[PDB]
Amino acid sequence: QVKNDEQDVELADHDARIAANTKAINILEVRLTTAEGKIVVLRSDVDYLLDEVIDIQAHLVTVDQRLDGVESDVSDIKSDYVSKTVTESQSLASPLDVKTSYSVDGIQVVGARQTGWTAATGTPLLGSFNANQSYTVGTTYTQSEVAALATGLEQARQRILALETALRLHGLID
Amino acid sequence: QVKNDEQDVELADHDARIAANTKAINILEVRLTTAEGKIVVLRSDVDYLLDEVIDIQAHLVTVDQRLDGVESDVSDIKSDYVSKTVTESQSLASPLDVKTSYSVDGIQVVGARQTGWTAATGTPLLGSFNANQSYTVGTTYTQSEVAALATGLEQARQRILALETALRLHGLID
Amino acid sequence: QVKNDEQDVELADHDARIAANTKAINILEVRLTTAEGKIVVLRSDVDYLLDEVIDIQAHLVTVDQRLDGVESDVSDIKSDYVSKTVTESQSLASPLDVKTSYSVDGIQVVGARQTGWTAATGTPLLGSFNANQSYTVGTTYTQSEVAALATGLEQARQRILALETALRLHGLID
Ligand SMILES: [Ca+2]
Ligand SMILES: [Cl-]
Repeated sequence: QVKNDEQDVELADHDARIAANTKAINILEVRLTTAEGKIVVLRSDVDYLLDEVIDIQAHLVTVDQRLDGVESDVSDIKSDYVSKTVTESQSLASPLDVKTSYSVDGIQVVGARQTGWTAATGTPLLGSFNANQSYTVGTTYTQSEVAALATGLEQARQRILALETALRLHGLID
Repeated sequence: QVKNDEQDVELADHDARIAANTKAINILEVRLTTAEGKIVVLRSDVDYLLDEVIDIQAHLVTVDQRLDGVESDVSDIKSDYVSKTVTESQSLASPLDVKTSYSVDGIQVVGARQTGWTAATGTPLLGSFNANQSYTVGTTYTQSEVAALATGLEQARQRILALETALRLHGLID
Repeated sequence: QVKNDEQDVELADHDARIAANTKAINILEVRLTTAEGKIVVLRSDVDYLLDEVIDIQAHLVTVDQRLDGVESDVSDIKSDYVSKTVTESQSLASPLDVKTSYSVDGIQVVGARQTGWTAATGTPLLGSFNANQSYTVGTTYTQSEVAALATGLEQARQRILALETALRLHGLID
């Protein structure tokens, strides 16, 4: 009989210990369930971040491409453009047209083509021209002396023609 | 009899099993504690990352605006600037002033305005001018022939005046 | 003997409950192992992301610097460049060379230097020049009248020289 109370005592002990284990298991289960939930949310956030960074890194590739493009175009303009402050002569590969005038050193040297001219006719003299030729004129009429005047006048008129033709070919006059 | 031999054996069995469960439960507690702690640190890191990515994406929005701005400015300059390498004629909506000279095909055509001129007086001859007019000069004096020289000289001088007037009006001479 | 069956009942209950806890522990172990595994993968992902944002933020500093660079260069070009659409006069600090021609208001005023000229010689007349000077020519030969004609011709020729010299110094003719 009292061998049996000793069995009753241990059964009660086991019962308390089993109940304690059950309670401990339940506490662990809930903690784990809570932890599992947080892992899912962490996974959701991290998957979001991974997708974001992929998008960010792709965007940065585009940004680098756009920067390279604009740096290249700026570089091209820098080497190709006519500057207002550069002192060394600048050359265009094209003709040039402007409004109303061309100036040198703040002073107009060339304006619009001047019209109203009738073009002179004849053969232009581009050859030797002696402007200091003195023409002898005697007390008496000498055909050769007046003929020298005639020759000299014709030379002058053909030189005028040469000058006029030069301006017309340039476009300074009509 | 064999009554209690069998119950004590099972009680000993239960005791060992309860203790085994207890030791296994405790091991789970340690592992779970470590895992819970790692979850806290991960959440801290992910929260940090979430803020970084928000900041980065805001920065990238600004970058795109700035890229838009500079690309637009470059585009406007591109269409508005005078190029040194384009072969087709370029036109300014303004007059132009340069230092010391204008050249065509690498050769100076126009320089600074030349001073020191006294303006000629008279009526410029813009009409017909025959540079090949020949002036007959005979063996003997003929009024009409010498008068033809006078007329031709007056014409020539008035044509010179017309040219000089053109140059002064352009600004090539003062 | 009335009492021992009651122990049989409780022992059976304990056996079932202990077995339930043992299995429950095993189930928790599996869940915990799964969670621990996911935590490791999460850590690898987060560690990757932590390094990524460091690289991205360094990149963004570089981007802002590059944006600063082009914005600065665009700004410099904008103030320095010759514009095709501005209406008010533009000035170059340099000489200018162009291809084939200069035009004003859509019409060519200056072309290439014209060659083939031999320089006229003499003393250029830059002084007073009266183009309306009339030369009297009488019925009979008069030296003073023809001498005045000679004087007028020399003046005309020397004025031509002055004009030609002006054109040559500009570079409009060789
Ligand atoms: Ca018993
Ligand atoms: Cl148990």
